[PDB]
Amino acid sequence: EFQHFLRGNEIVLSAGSTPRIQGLTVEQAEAVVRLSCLPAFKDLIAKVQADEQFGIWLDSSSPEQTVPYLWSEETPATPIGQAIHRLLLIQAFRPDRLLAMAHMFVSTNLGESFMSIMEQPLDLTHIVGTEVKPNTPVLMCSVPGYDAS
Amino acid sequence: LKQIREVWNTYELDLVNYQNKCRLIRGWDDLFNKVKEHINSVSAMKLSPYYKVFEEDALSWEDKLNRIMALFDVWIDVQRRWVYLEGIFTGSADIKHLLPVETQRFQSISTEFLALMKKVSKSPLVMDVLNIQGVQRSLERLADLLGKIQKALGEYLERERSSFPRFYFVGDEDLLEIIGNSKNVAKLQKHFKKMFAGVSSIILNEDNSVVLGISSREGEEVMFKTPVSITEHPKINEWLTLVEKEMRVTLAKLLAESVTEVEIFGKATSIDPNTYITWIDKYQAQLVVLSA
Amino acid sequence: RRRKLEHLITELVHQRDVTRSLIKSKIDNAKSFEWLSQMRFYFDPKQTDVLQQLSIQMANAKFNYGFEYLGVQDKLVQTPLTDRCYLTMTQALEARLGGSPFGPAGTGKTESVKALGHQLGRFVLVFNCDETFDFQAMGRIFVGLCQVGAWGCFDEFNRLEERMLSAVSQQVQCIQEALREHSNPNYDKTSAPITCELLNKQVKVSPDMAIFITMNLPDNLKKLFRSLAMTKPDRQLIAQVMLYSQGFRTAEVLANKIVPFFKLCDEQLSSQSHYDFGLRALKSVLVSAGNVKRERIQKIKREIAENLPEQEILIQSVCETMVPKLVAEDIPLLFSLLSDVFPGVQYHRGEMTALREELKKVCQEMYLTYGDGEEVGGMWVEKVLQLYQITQINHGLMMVGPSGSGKSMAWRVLLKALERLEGVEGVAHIIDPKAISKDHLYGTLDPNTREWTDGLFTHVLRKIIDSVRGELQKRQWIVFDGDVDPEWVENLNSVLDDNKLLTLPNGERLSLPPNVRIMFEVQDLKYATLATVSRCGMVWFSEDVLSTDMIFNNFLARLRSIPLSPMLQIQRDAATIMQPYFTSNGLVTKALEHAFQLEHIMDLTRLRCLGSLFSMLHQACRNVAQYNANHPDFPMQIEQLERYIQRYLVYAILWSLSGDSRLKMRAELGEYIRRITTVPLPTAPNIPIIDYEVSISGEWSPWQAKVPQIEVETHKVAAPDVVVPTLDTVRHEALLYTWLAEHKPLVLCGPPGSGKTMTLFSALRALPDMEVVGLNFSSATTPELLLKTFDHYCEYRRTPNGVVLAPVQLGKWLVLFCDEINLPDMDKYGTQRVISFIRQMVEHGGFYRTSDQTWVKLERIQFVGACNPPTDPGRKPLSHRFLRHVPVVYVDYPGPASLTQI
Amino acid sequence: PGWLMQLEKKLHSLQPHACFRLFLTMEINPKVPVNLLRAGRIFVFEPPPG
Amino acid sequence: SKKYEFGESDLRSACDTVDTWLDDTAKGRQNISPDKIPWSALKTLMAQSIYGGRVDNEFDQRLLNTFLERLFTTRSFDSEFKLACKVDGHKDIQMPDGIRREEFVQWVELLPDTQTPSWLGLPNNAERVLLTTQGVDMISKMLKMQAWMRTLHTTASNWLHLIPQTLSHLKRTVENIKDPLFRFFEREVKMGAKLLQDVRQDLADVVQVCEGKKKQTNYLRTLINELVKGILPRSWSHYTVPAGMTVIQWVSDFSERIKQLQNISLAAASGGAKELKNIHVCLGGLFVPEAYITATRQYVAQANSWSLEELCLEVNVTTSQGATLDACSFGVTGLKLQGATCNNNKLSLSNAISTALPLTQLRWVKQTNTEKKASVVTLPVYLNFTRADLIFTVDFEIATKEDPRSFYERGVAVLCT
Amino acid sequence: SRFVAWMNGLSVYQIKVHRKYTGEDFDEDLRTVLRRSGCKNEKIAFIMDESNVLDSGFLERMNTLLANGEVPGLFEGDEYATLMTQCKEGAQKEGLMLDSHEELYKWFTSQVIRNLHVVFTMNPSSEGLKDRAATSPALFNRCVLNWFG
Ligand SMILES: Nc1ncnc2c1ncn2[C@@H]1O[C@H](COP(=O)(O)OP(=O)(O)OP(=O)(O)O)[C@@H](O)[C@H]1O
Ligand SMILES: Nc1ncnc2c1ncn2[C@@H]1O[C@H](COP(=O)(O)OP(=O)(O)O)[C@@H](O)[C@H]1O
Ligand SMILES: Nc1ncnc2c1ncn2[C@@H]1O[C@H](COP(=O)(O)OP(=O)(O)O)[C@@H](O)[C@H]1O
Repeated sequence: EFQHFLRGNEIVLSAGSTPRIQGLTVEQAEAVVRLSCLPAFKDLIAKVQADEQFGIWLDSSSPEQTVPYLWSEETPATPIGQAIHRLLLIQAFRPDRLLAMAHMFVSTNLGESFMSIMEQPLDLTHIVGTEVKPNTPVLMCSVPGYDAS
Repeated sequence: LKQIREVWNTYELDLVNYQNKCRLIRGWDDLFNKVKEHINSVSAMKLSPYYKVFEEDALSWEDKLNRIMALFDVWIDVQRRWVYLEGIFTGSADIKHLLPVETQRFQSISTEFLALMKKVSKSPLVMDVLNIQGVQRSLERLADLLGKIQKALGEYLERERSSFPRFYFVGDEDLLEIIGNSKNVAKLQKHFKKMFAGVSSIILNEDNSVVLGISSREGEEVMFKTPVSITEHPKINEWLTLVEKEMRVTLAKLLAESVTEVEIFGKATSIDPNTYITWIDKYQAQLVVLSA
Repeated sequence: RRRKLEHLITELVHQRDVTRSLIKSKIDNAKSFEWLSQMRFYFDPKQTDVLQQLSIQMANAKFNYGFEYLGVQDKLVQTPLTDRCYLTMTQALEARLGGSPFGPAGTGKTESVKALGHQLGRFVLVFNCDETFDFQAMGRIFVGLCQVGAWGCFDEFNRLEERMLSAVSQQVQCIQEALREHSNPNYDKTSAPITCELLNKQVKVSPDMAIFITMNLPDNLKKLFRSLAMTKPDRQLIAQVMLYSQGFRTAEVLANKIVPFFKLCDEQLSSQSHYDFGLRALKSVLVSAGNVKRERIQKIKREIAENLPEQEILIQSVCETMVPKLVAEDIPLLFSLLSDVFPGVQYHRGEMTALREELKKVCQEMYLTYGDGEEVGGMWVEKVLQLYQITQINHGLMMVGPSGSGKSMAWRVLLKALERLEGVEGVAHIIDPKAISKDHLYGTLDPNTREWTDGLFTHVLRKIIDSVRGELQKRQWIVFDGDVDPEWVENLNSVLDDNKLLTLPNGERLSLPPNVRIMFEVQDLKYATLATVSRCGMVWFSEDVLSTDMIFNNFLARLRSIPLSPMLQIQRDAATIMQPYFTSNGLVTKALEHAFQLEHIMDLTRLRCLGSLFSMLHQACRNVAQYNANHPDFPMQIEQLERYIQRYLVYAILWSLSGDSRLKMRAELGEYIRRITTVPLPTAPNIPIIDYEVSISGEWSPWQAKVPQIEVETHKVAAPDVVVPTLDTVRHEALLYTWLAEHKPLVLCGPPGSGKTMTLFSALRALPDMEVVGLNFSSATTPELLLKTFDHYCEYRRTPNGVVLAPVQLGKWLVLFCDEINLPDMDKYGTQRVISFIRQMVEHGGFYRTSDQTWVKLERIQFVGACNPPTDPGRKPLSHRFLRHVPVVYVDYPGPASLTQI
Repeated sequence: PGWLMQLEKKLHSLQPHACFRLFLTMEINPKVPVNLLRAGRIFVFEPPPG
Repeated sequence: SKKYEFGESDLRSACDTVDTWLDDTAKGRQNISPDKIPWSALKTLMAQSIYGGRVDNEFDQRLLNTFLERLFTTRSFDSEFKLACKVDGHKDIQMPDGIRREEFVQWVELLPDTQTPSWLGLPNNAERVLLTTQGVDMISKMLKMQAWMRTLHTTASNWLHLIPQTLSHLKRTVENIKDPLFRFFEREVKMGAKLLQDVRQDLADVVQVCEGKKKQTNYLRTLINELVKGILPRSWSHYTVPAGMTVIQWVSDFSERIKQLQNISLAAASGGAKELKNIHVCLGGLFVPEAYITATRQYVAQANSWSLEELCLEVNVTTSQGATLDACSFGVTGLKLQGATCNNNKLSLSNAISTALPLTQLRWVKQTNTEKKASVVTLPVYLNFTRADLIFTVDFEIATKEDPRSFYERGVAVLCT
Repeated sequence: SRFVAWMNGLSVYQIKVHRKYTGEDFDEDLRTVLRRSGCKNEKIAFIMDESNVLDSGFLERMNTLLANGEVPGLFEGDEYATLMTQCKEGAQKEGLMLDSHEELYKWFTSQVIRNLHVVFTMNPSSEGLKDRAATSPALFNRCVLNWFG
């Protein structure tokens, strides 16, 4: 699954990119053809032929909170398998939401508090008081056009 | 350790003739690399505990090699600075009148250095430069005197450059030629192209004592309304400042006259081609375009 | 007055455009920004101060016109890009900032900055940066800028080395930071002058100065410089204004037709290093067209008649500048583009019939071929005329072309013809760089003496300048017959350009008189800074300019004359027989064309095989004359001579064209000759013609008849023992005898251990008056080795009529057997010093002494070398300019039969 | 960058005081020596979007 | 189009300019006028000196001029003024009334926390493509944070098979040199054949060295190092390429270009002077696309007696493949409109990106030297999805509903790939 | 090599090279070995390693020496006079007559040919072997290559 996630979706093929659903475009169809080679699905065209609600899911504003079970394999009762399958599916359809879905795959793998610290602005009064040795200089890099002094 | 003894009795100073009937030392690689190799070798030999065959044979020569180094590292510097200062002081025949105290100081230094040169050339040998009593101390004295006179020359050059700052654009030898070779004006004109923009010459008088105007590289000329007089303004930088000031004022007056003439063309329904051509031929190009 | 009129036209066109376009758009208020945005001048003739009379305003910034005398500087066409550049630069200046235009090179950033500085009357200095930058001078030049009140500038600041870039950036940051303080609201009045730290001192900064940095910038200056994008100038408007200033009517149409034309010549034509289609070239073309139009007007008026075809003048000016630079295959492309943009106008050309007659008379006595139109030699004569045209324009023309093209003979014939016509003597000094160290080319100062010892170039230039014999009665032509690279050409820059002066490290200036041309005879042009190739025009020679038919005609003409009386008679009787084979068809040229598709080591050149063929034909002529001298009664009969020469020609063509390939290619060429020839051939089932010799009386005697099976003495079975005869040995014996009789250089290329050295030495036993000097070439080998060899074996330096180098022994010829002649290391400029040295002293028959700067001539020296196949590791290919003279021999490993016999 | 290298190589000398901290305002560019970057703690400040 | 730098220095310069010009015009210390403000001075100075200084291409200057003209008019002093014409179509952003900085600051602090690219005038779906690019970049980083003879050999053989064999570099003639299209296509085919031969030889050497049959040289060593890292070799890029491209994408694009050149060579062999015009070439598969435009112009000028510079381009987006192909019409395919759609020949703003244009027809009409109506727009034709190289500019009519400034500030363009 | 050289009656010579060796030091060592070989009729086994190689000048001198005996340009004028003195002393030691400079030089070259053997020791084959062959082919022609596995 990870191998397909990183580079396995960048393979090349001959044909099979026929459009089936008017809402499903040619690039999405060709991504489906790539994803079909993974035995974790073993069929994707048949699944999208039925369940016309999928088309509506293809136009949702946040189509990663809810995702239909297009994979038709043994039940991924463990949340990690469901999350990774859904992440691969999100890479297939609507890659823009991928990052958001990425967060979910982190959260369900590390709790819904892992990246919440970065969202809150930092307070150095604790970092420099204890975590910084007096011999270690604290560098404060700033993006050009901004000052952190 | 013997080979050192046989070889050190064979080096001369490898002298060359000079333009002003002198002698100079050119061999420095053989008189530095070989000597430092020898001193390293004798140090390695003597610091070795087995000196039963040279119990007192290396301390007798390590001091000699140290004296060779101490004399020659200053001798080379003295030679280079003296030849450079001789080239400076025997160029334009006016530095004898500009800073005469430096001229006489360098005369005395050159006299002493030529006495030393004759002394070494009479008996050329790498040991016959050690028997001269006070050769070392006189050498540092000559080095200090040459350094002081070179520093004084640099300070004088900076002082001259501070007035009429256009001298900052020219080099050092060019500036020396400018300040020195000033009695006659036939070599200053090759540096005017780097002190001004387009001023490639100066219109001298018949006896090159009064500056009447400026000439361009192609041949355009502007004639000063009040000529600059060198016969009444010596000290070249001063009359150069006068020339540039007269250039500014003459350009201003010519521009005023030209624009006054052009005001006729500006408000004329017709125009005579001959009059326009005469006006074009009268004034300079930049003045003409500015008038338009 | 012409330049003044041009400046007035350039200014008034912009004035009219501004007045009618940007002022007539319903504008009536003098304070409107549509008027306040232009460059306004206000003159007050009552202000006493000189620097307070003329006030120049751009948008809201007031500048006092510094009354610097700029002379006559060329103005710039005020394009809208130039207008916005002026506005941005003045806005930066008013905010006490610096202007930093950027963009691709060639859009006129430096020129725009300089023009703006001149418009306000400010002495501006441009620093080229790049390589000629003077890092030492900046310390005082910046102080001069600060105190004098000058303008200053920079050119391609990013092209500066990082450490000098950082130092200059710090200095300019300090200067600009000090300049920023003049606009302080609290410090509006300057009670204390602003001071800056440049040379560890307080330097007063005049408010009127500036700094401009034109790039193609460091973080220090990012908050101090107003950037500006100048990516493309308005070429159409510039061309239209320049053509209008030249008097051309319908100038807009001509500009609209010519700007796209130059936008095509860099897209359709094959890219070349010397191809320049920038705005500078366009301006040069326009001024040349104006001069041509005025010349036409003067010629017509000498029988205001302003009805000339201006498109014809424009295309003539374009052609007269672009045709010589073409590569002889883009000429149809150039004319197709011209017919595309100019629909129905043809390029007419001058004739110069007097020069045509002079060239014909000179070529008739030099055994060359002359042609006026499409006949043989027409292109070569056209190239010579183009060279003459470039001679009168520039002084640093550099003829370029692949080896074998007739460029050396071109300028030799031109010099002779000009001497005959103009009546002034012609002298040419063929100086060859990269064979002499650059230190001994320009000269050197010994630091312990300050003595100036001039090098070869400085010596000959000083001899020209000093009127010892003649400085203006002759025409000195310093020709640099050798490939170029930016190591010595950098010192020649100040001579090629308009300065026409050479500076010396000892502080001396040498101005060459207006009768000296600095010509280059190169073949690659691939290692040269654009500054060198841009400071001087050039004419491009090509391989097809010199056809093979002219080579054959020259060979036959030099055979019917120049005795190798009875010798010349036998040469003529043989030339008559060989004439039907040099008819641009038939035998020789068909085989020459067919031999260019065969696998040849040391890739073939048309002038190498032909030279070998001519040498061996000369050997045949002297052989048949030797036979005639052998029998006093019954001299050599013409009938037998015919059939002797007819077969010796085939023997020579086989051993010259296929003399550097394996037996397969030799057999293939033999079969091709069998298929195309008409002369009698040996009657053998499968034995190749390579295994036969054209014996005297005209028979194909098999080489096997000269293989004496001998038994060597028992005690000597070693290498010093003479060779045991075999086919290859006894064949290479005759071949090397043929090539050594005429004192021709030789190269034996073959795998190691094949027997090249042994075969050469065995051949050298037959010759009884040839001494051998064996040199072992290797990496890091330089022409000094040959100099030491000459000092060891050629002590004579007598001067009867010039320095002549001769061997110590009388009546003997030395052969310098340079083993592994292609082994010497090739430097990073694609050349070998020793190869160029041994090429100059073979082609020109001498060289230059580095000590006394004199032309020493060879007397009895000859060159033979050994090699390995160039594909062998550690071996590098030889230059074509050197390979052209040396015929190479491929000595392969002896076959099983040869090994058994040996 | 050279003076920054000098500072970082000086910092290897022990500074006995415990309350002494050295804050270095920094620009995100590769010209900074890697030695200081590895030696000291790093913080990155960005302008919030919108 | 470029990642410019619009740091604080430009804002300081703009503030200084505003201060200077407002003080110069408004000598009166109190309210001066809604109309006497030197709007033209401010607009020109921002557009040409301080903000437009860093702008290289013409279209970014056009966008900056559009923004400055929309924002810096006297209408901004009116009580009602839309800073953003349409956020969600019906949602507008009103100009906050006030004469002192406190109310403006209060307005800024009371801005809704929701923010969409429509506030910037961009299409509302720009966030989508931005997020897609960010996700692809994240995948690339993770891949970069993740013997090999066997791994490289299989993919090298796959690339060798995928790339077509050597093309027929045989376009030779004697009476078709006068045809500019033949010249351009001949040089294109020659360059393609040379590059294909070099790539094929290098790939075969890589295949054989991955099998351990020959000792790698320095050039082969660095080529293999480039290949294993997934970075396109430097020695292969002889034509314009998007900045950053994996070797797989480059290999596929090169295979497509070689296929197109093979078809062109076959058509030339069939004809030679009459079929080169009738061919339907895609501008993305050519090493020098603008050279094709120049050659087409040359051929059109050669057919008649007109000069090359008297012709103007005209674009017809013919539906499907009409195959009209007039004497001056030329067929180019693969062009994609960005953020706009064309019905017959008129543009219309769209919320869906990358609309495909089938069989664009380029005609060279002898221009009448007249000013076109103020109802057309000039669209750039870039080469890559990264708009960093201009080929030419088309002139397209628009539906009467929209205005050209919306097209300018929305960022519509034509892409060849 | 040392064992067989001693057992053959050959004085082993070696170069103790440090990082401060230059071309001139190697020229002096070659002058010493040639004086020991030509003059005094002493056979020498000049053995050196690839580690005893630092500059291409070493291999250039080896190329000039291994082939055709004498090294051209190795001796300057003073060195020429000195070598002539030692070689004439050796010639009168053997008994040959003193006629001219040339025949003393040729006797010296013949003695060097007969009484000198150069041994190189190198690490197994790499691109270094190709480079060494390129800079000097003598060690592939004059020197017999004996692999020592
Ligand atoms: N009409 C002709 N004009 C010029 N050369 C001719 C003509 N006919 C025959 N030749 C021969 O062509 C050759 C011209 O060689 P040239 O010296 O001009 O070439 P180059 O390119 O300057 O030389 P190199 O290859 O050594 O650099 C000569 O061998 C000359 O005899
Ligand atoms: N506005 C203009 N008017 C006239 N000539 C121009 C103009 N702009 C550029 N040029 C010409 O372009 C040539 C090259 O400009 P150059 O100084 O090399 O610019 P850069 O140094 O930025 O490449 C100059 O010789 C100049 O004559
Ligand atoms: N009669 C002969 N014919 C051909 N080859 C021979 C003959 N006699 C000896 N040889 C071989 O030719 C070789 C020539 O050696 P050498 O001249 O050093 O080779 P090269 O100069 O070709 O590199 C000898 O090693 C010897 O084995």
